[PDB]
Amino acid sequence: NFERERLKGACDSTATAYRKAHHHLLSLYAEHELEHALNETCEALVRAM
Amino acid sequence: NFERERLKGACDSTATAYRKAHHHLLSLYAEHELEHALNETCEALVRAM
Repeated sequence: NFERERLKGACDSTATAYRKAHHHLLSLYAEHELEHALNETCEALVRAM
Repeated sequence: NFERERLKGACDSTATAYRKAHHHLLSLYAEHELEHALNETCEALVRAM
């Protein structure tokens, strides 16, 4: 049981780290995509407005 | 001069009528264009946001 406790602790730690890294990468991709979609296309909307 | 007076009155009248009609046409066109340009295109921005 003592050996299992620290292993479960490390498991939770690495799970949290993986979650954080995943969220960070997804955020980077979403930001780049929104910027590139707002700067390049959707221009007739500007002249219409 | 009395004949010129009513002429200038009718001149201002037809001028303001033409101006109103032009503004109305331009407004209708701009509204239709904005609606048709927002409803159809600019959809990738929605998924980006």
